[PDB]
Amino acid sequence: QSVLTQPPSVSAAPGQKVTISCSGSSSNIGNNYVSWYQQLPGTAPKLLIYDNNKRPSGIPDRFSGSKSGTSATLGITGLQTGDEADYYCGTWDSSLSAWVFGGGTKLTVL
Amino acid sequence: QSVLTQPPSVSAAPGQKVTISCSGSSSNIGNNYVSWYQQLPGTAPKLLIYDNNKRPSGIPDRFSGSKSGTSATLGITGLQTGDEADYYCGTWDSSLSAWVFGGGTKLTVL
Amino acid sequence: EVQLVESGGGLVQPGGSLRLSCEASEIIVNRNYMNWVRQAPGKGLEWVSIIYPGGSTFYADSVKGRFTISRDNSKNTMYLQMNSLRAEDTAVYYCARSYGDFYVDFWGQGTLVTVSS
Amino acid sequence: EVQLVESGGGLVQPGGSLRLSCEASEIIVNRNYMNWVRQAPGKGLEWVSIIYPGGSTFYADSVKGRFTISRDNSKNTMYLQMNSLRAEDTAVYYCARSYGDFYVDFWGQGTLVTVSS
Repeated sequence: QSVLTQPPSVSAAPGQKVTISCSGSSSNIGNNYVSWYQQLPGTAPKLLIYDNNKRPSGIPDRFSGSKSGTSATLGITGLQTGDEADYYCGTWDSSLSAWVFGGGTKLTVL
Repeated sequence: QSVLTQPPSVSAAPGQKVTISCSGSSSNIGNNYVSWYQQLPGTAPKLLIYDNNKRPSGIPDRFSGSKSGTSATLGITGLQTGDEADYYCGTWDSSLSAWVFGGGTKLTVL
Repeated sequence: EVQLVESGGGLVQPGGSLRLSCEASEIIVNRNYMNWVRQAPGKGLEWVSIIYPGGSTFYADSVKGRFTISRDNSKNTMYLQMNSLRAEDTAVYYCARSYGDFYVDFWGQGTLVTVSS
Repeated sequence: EVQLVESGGGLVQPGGSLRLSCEASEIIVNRNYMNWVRQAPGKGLEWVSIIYPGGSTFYADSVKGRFTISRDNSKNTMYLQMNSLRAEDTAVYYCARSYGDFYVDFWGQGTLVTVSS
């Protein structure tokens, strides 16, 4: 049973780096590539991070992505108000032959 | 040709018992069971009498049903205003293998 | 509460095709003997079709062959496939549960049907 | 400008059938690997279906068999044939281009879908 697990929420004040951890069984995230999407309210997911570290098409900087073993980590230096959205992590689970997404974090600025 | 015959209309004043007679060929009403339905205006038929005499689920009393030979009779002691509806008689015609209904009486209170 | 609600009724051209549907709650359409009966405005309930527990169907004379009754596998809902309509199919179809072949205990509200251009 | 616009969303009865459609501009749907993903209100994007350049399709577990994805010959537009709906198909379907199997680059605005009477 593989569906990546993500904390229900993460919150920090502006100026404090925000860390989000997506963990899943090594069937899909230990052998394939994570990718990270941002969903602003009432809009459509906007790709944020791809291929386990990269930052496409000039996304606002300080957005970082890393992969450690069977987990993936997103990082934002400081907690800006505009960054408030839902964050999802997606990998191609070959065992299920299906895209699998995380629970989604409600990032709230303190 | 079996389709039970029912008078086009029956009318009585309040306090006078109302009798309705459904007559048909003994192919369907002499060998099977009559049942009697009431259709209030703009609504859906509501079962009134079943199995040739019975009165189901606490229908308002004084409603009576009888079967004599090849005919069936419905009776209402008095003619209350609320009872105004259309009345139908139905039997399972095995010769046609079909439910057969009567013409329907327009009960009007005088 | 017991209830049967039917949808699928509206204007349609002669020779058209419709899927009227009967939705059953508190009751299970895959068991109780279910019936489709009709009444043209100013007319008398006429038996259209009865579906037995065991899947057997019965249809009237005027409504033979063109029509079809069916019983969903899991949706708890029954459907009439009305095909090859004519002028005498103007109706207010009702779906009704009938203990055996003896009497029709529960009647749905009513779904108009019209055959005109 | 790149854009994907989807239509076909509205109220529908359980067991109904819809043809949602994905219209592609600046891009060519008969080549880029296109995907249908969904998100019920208060829920998470769930992969519904991916169409490959070569015509091959993949569908999720819950959405297997009932559904179908298709790629128009000349209209530059893709379509989902949704059939045999239930309660868990209430959604805001999106169509999205996905470089390979790695990440979903472009997302359409969103087309509500409701399963109720």
